[PDB]
Amino acid sequence: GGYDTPLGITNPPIDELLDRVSSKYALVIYAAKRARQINDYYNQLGEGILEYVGPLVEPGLQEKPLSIALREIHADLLEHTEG
Amino acid sequence: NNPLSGLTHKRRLSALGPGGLSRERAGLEVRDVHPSHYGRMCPIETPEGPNIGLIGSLSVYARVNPFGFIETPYRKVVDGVVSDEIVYLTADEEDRHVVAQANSPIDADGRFVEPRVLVRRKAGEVEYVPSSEVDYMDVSPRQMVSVATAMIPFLEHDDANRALMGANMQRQAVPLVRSEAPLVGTGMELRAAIDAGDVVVAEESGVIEEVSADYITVMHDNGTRRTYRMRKFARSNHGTCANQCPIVDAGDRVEAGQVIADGPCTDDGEMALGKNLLVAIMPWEGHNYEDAIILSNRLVEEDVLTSIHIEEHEIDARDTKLGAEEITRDIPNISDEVLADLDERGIVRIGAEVRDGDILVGKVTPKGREVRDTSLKVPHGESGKVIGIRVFSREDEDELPAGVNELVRVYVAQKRKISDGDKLAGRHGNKGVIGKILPVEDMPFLADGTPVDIILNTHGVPRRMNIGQILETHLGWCAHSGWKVDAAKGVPDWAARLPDELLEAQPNAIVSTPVFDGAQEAELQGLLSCTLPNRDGDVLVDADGKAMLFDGRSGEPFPYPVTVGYMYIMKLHHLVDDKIHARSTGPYSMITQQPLGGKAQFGGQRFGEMECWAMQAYGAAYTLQELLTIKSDDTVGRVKVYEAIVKGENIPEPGIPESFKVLLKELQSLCLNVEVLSSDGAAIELREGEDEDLERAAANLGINLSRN
Amino acid sequence: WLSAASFQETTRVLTDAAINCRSDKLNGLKENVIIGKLIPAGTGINRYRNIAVQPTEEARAAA
Amino acid sequence: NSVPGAPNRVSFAKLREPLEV
Amino acid sequence: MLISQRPTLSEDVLTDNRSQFVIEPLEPGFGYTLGNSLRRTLLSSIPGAAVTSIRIDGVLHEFTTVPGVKEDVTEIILNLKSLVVSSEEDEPVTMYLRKQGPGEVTAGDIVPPAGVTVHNPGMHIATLNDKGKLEVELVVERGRGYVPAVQNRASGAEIGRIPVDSIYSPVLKVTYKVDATRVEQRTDFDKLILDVETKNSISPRDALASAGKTLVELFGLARELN
Amino acid sequence: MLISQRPTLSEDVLTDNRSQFVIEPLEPGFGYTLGNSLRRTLLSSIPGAAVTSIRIDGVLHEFTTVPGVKEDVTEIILNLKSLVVSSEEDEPVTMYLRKQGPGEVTAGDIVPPAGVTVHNPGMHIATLNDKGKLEVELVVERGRGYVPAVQNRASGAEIGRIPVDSIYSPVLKVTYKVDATRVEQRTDFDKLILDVETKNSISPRDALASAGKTLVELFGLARELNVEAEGIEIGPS
Amino acid sequence: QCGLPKLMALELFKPFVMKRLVDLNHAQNIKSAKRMVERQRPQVWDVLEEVIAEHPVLLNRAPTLHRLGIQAFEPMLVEGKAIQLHPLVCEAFNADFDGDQMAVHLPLSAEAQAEARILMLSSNNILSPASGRPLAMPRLDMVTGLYYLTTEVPGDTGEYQPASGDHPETGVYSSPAEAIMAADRGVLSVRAKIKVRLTQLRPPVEIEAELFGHSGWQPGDAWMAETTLGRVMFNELLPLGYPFVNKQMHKKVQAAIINDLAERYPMIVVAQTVDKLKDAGFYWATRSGVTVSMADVLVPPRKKEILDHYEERADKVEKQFQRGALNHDERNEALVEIWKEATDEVGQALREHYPDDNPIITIVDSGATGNFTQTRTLAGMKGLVTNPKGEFIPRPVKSSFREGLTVLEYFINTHGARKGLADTALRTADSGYLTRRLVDVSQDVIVREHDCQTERGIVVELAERAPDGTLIRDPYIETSAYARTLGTDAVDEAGNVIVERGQDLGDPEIDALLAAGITQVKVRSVLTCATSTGVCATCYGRSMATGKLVDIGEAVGIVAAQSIGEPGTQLTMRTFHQGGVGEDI
RNA sequence: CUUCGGCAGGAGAGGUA
Ligand SMILES: Nc1nc2c(ncn2[C@@H]2O[C@H](COP(=O)(O)CP(=O)(O)OP(=O)(O)O)[C@@H](O)[C@H]2O)c(=O)[nH]1
Ligand SMILES: [Mg+2]
Ligand SMILES: [Mg+2]
Ligand SMILES: [Zn+2]
Repeated sequence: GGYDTPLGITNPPIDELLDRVSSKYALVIYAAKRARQINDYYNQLGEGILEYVGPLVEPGLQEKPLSIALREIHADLLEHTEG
Repeated sequence: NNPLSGLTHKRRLSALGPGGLSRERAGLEVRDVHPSHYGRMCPIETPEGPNIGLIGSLSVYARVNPFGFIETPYRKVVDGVVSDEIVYLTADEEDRHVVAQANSPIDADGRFVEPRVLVRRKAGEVEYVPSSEVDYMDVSPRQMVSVATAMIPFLEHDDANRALMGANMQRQAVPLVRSEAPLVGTGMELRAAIDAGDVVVAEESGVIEEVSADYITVMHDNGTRRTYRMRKFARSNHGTCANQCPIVDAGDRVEAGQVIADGPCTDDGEMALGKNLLVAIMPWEGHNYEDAIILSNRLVEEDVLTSIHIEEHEIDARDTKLGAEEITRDIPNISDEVLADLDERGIVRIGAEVRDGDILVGKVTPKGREVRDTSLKVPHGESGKVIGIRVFSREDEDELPAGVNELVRVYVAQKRKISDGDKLAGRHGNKGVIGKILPVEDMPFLADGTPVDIILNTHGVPRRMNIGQILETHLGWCAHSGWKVDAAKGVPDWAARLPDELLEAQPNAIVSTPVFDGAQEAELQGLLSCTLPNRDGDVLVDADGKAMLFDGRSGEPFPYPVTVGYMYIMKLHHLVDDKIHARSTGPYSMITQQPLGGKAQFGGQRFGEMECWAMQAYGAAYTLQELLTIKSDDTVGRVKVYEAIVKGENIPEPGIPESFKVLLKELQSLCLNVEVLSSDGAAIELREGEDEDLERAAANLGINLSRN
Repeated sequence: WLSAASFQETTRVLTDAAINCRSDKLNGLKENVIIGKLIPAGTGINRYRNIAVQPTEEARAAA
Repeated sequence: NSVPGAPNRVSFAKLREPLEV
Repeated sequence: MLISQRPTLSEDVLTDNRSQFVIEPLEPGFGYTLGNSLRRTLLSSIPGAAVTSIRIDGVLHEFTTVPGVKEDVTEIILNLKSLVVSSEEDEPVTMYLRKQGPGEVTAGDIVPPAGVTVHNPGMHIATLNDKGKLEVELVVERGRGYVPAVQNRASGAEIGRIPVDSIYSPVLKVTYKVDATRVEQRTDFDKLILDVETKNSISPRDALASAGKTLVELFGLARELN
Repeated sequence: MLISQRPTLSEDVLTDNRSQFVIEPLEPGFGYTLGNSLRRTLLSSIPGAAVTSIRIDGVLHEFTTVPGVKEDVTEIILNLKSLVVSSEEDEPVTMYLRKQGPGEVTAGDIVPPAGVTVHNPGMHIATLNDKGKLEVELVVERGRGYVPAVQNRASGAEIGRIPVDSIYSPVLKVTYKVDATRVEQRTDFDKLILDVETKNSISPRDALASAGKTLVELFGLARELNVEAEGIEIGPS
Repeated sequence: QCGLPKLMALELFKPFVMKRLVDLNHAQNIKSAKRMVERQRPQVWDVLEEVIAEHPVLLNRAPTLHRLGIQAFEPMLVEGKAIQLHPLVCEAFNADFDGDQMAVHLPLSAEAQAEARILMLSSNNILSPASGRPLAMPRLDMVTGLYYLTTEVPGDTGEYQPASGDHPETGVYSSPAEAIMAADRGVLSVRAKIKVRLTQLRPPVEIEAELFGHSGWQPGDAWMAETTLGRVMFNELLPLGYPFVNKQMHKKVQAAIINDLAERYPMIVVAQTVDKLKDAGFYWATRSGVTVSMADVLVPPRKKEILDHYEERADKVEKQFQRGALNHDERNEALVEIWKEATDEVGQALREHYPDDNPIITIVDSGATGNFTQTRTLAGMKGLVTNPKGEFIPRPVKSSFREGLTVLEYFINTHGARKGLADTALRTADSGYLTRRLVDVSQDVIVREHDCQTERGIVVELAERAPDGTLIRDPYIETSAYARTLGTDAVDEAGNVIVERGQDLGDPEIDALLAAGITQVKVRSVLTCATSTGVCATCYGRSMATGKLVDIGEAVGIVAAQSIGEPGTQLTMRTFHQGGVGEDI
């Protein structure tokens, strides 16, 4: 696009994230649920294997689950069924 | 806070009390200015909160009748010649005559120069009458202002709200360590310090015998000796420092009424609440945006704006049913690296540096050798030097209270410097918060290399209508530099009305501009153009009051001249060290289980109704739920949230608040049958629930602290 | 009656509700704020709250 | 004036005061 | 055309603490940047010496008074911030002052140690009576800039030590002026006239060599690209 | 003394004639004492060469058209003031431009006398369309900086020489920005980001190595006074 | 971004810091880490910088009059005990730096963090949710800088001289870099008319159509422009594909540019552009040269003649009264008008004398701050003052604040300062009680559907015919017809349909309707919605803050109430610089 | 695995935005 590189919270751009959902209220729950799944996987690693998988995208040095979830959404690696 | 605030607390008239008005009953006609207030109550000095118009100050010349009515003096003019007999008149008698003005053209013999004069009639109307029926005359201008308002130079050039704010802000200035006197002022700072009472005044004439920093001895003319003691580093009601310093030598001769020792905000007998700083009026890179101020680093290196602040701490030993308490250094089983500053009796030693969480007085109370530990520790955020200790003991014949055996008071002093967030002000309604402190080498400097001290923005001057500050800046530059008007051929037309001894001045002179009779703009414009040069033969400020500046970061000169001068700046008692607060978890209330309120105890910030409206309009339903239940009242979810954060797991679901249950209990207690139903009736019990609430962490969530 | 009692004139509203034996359905913003539920607006409505998210088949296979 | 040891502060005033504060 | 005349420095002494330096011919536009580089290096990064702490006899803190002295310990601390000292060592060095009896305590009573000189010989510390004694011990160090006071608990010291602030800069005022010969034929040049003033601790010429060295050491991180 | 933290240089090639250097960590304040000095000693110090005067045959009084070409005289001067020339002589050289017949006159057809080199040989100058001619004579001096047009010295000795402005510097645009870094717990250090754009005749990195030599030889005059007077030292690499 | 002190950050982030400390083997158990953090050990400060990274915080200032009183930022650690706040967010908060304080809150769970980062971020909320006008835009100093930069002064240094004979053009330049190199040497000014050859800037519509016509691929296409250097510098701060402006940047021009950018470009572009504009304006404000002195406040040249003429015209009315013919109230009503005339003659003398480059005139004329009433009060004559009731005192004040008021003139002027400070403290209750009632009446209105499929609607005006033959646009059409869904096809002269049912009425649609000739159209309103509970998203229409259709689940009643109650409470507190002339809030 | 033992309501006055 016609913008410089984003930094910090503003990455990834929200106008590109909003073309994959129907509203601004669906993205919040999307990202929150994915983040909870990632955290469950991280905390249940050495014990019994759970169905939850993640992260799909390679993680950074110390990245919070929400940033990983947003990067997964931006790369079109998840699917959601709004109820 | 300072001598002026104490002197203004008295001479103050209150419209409230047992027999007066109220703060919501009072309407809009009693909080207004009446034409009969002239010379009795000042129309400017008043609070600006919900007390506006209900509190006032007595005027300078007014006194009180035996019956209780206020009087003001007038000068009698009979048959067109103004006499010197003074008559005190009340409003009832005043509204029957015609009273002239103080600035009438007297012809040096009592006769009015102009037949028609300006007078005040009965209904507060002003009309022109011939000089045949005028019978009274004002004794002076400034008769209608109070003592705090009469210390603002160029008052007639300021609007009413800015003058009100400046007069009220002059009483919040803190006492500085040096307190130099203003370069340009009014004539009221001398008599406002003697009458305040914070300076030492000689009572009889005599010859001084010996002088020290603790006392002065004066030998009278009849052989009697009188010695005066000085207060050194005494704490005030508001926490400031009160000091007195002798200003006389060992052979000087004094007279009755001469000032002998100084005070908190006094310099050589005159009231001094601030410092003179070199001012540049210009925008600078956005650091003085919206009333912010840029400061120099020299004002920190040389302790220009520094203040001492003292704090007092007390403890008591009371009789307990299970045995009395005592003060000793026998704290049950505690490391010996924390009991190194305590003396034999168990009190800190003088000269020791204390931080936050340090023992001041060691005390132990019999619990349920029953020895608990309750000691005086330094409150959070505080630090200083112990400067004094006072001990009162029952046994040693002391009129102590009932059930007390010992009281100790410890005093801690600190030296606070100027920093970001502190509040500064002038006398004309200027106010702002320090935005940046700049190094000396990157501030604008004059042609000879003199950096400025403070930069002020030009966008806040014209829309607020306080232009007396620029006039004070011009006159301050003229007074600091010195002047001499060239009168080789006669006297210039603009200096015709100037007195003598005002045609020639030396550097660092002190001048006085009265409140309504002072320096007109013509004389200022004339004086700005005859100014002595600096050490070299150069004139830095031209006839318009503007100077050429260099830029301290790049080096290129600024393309246009800038207004430079000297201004009087005061430090206000609104400091950022006493305003910062934060909390994660602490004490809770007893009826409702919400966090406490205040900064003295760890207290939370109220999330009121309007913030709930904002968060509902945003659409954020999880943030609001978490704010209102987990962080405030969910007694069971608080510890679970703490443990989940600490162990790194997910935040659990909220439960129920306690205020709802308290409301239900009260509604039941009002003989009302309230019940919570389900999808098929079957009222829910709402009764706690057998919980395995065993502490598998053991680390007081916050309600307390931590000891080993 | 909860919203009306928390607005104004608590005593009169409570008296009338007690005499008339009123019942509250708890379907408003103020009641859901008071008792501790999600307000029925924004991200707290049924369409957005009950949403399921899982990775696509290709992403699961690749990683 | 009227104070035995007051510092010298020159004034710009043009009128005279018949009364003392 | 390419000129082939490089600049040259020349000092024109005017006093003992003041001097003037003329750097010419400079290129059109390079008169204010060299003046401001030298003014920003001179007024910040020149090493010196200063007093870092004192210890009076019967005094434990600064908020007290001495018997016989007409000043408190805070006015003595504010009158001992105008002492010009020079050192030639890299270690704390202790000096002493011992005065008694009716007199005025000046800065020429401090007996300087071995390798410490006191320049200001007629200052004013305090004034005593006929029942007053003053014993002081000062510590002189070396450094750069302005370092605030160092608390006693950061050095494991006693109770009588009063830590004072230390301003190590030996320079007072610096200014510059740049004329310009902008004529036709486009044969222009500049001329910088710098003016340095010091504080008797150093000379106006031994400070410009320190600044030149700092700037010939910092501007050499580019030359290494060849 | 010792700086306690030695500064380092970097480079982040953006294109082939535009780079971005970074110097960090610079001691508090020393980010504003090096940026404008590098900028000015980069945009007014490197020696180069440029066209200083032109002579078009046929234009003597009215300076607004050239019989044959489709452009004006302003656009020819503006197209010849953007030539990247490099000389190795020391006296005004004279070249020529000669083209005939309908054809686009590029910068390759400029026959440079032994000494000068044309670096951009595909640059447009004009397009003839009416079987015309373009005899152009040029003078290529050498120097440093930007020099406005030199008003005719031997005024009446020139019948049709149009003076032009001369861009001698091999650098076209420089900007600088001072940010803030952090070492230990002192949030007070500096960061100098430079941005140098040059012509296709020198590299962006030979300028930050040709401007750093002329400053070490200008701040070395102050050192000669007392070569034993102490300062701040950094060390080796 | 915001700036957070270290002590506040350490106190707020205690559990996370303790968790990371125990994880990194810096402590043995939780209690040891708690003690270590409580005593502020040196090893604490290493982990704070990585536990506060990308964790938003909420900032709030009281009173919270509308929705943008709470915003979310990304914290950074600073030295000191004060919070640093961006200059551009001081309009929503209504914050100034003279003693204000703000509160800080920390989201904990994942849903709260997602809401704070997506819904409440400060970079996503630029437009006002009541009218759509921008809120994060340059003001005060930045407006002065941008107004100074983009200004053309005749006869400046290095102007383009269209001469002949000897020197061809004398002022034409080959690129912006050459112009900058010329300006540095001192041969050109940034406010002089020149001609530059621009390459990477879009031409205006007419010039583009005239030269290129088909498509202006600007990356390498050259064109000649006659402008100043300041205008090129300003246009280099806008997006790449934005045409050249070539105007003088008054406040309204900047507002129009920002509105167009917001309506045609993504939000990240606008958020990145406003920062560049702020930086440039701040840089040029200091070099504009605006300062206040006593030789800058010029006085009206002939003011004694004017006030002597009106005084001799008032002596007539005086004598007339005295003798006897005029009733008292009619003498007061004559005098009031004589003095309301004399204040207008001094007002018009002052606008004539003052030059057009005086800092005082420049600050007000550029749209930065202030009115001309204050300028006339400062340098001309204040005028008539009101009494404690509300009437006019027949005695005016003839002196300005530059010469200085007299003692009676100053006494009779303190009546207007009490009424204006006793309003802020007393009549704000009348606005906050109305706001509370408005909020409580309308709280069950929520968008619940997408389309109720109704045919009812209301009819709007949309201009009126004139007897001359032209069409006059309705005075207030931006608050009655813009951003509304059309309800019935707008057929023209029984023929082609200009707009079909369902279109949102924007600017092109309004222009097309006006050109075709349609006067009255019917739209879809909230008062005719057919849905049972709440409202639907088509009848409501467009969202003012977003720019698209309102979303399902939006609380519109709260927004309405806040938008009706904020203006009256704010205007109630600003009732001293209102300008008189009539009544007030 | 740590035995007992250790807290926080009202009223009035003055200020800041
Ligand atoms: N709800 C209340 N807010 C108050 C009150 N007093 C002050 N304030 C707040 O302080 C603010 C006053 O700010 P200002 O008077 O400076 C308004 P503004 O800056 O736009 O005008 P200028 O002073 O000319 O710059 C006001 O808007 C409130 O936000 C009060 O009594 N009640
Ligand atoms: Mg404001
Ligand atoms: Mg404010
Ligand atoms: Zn509908």
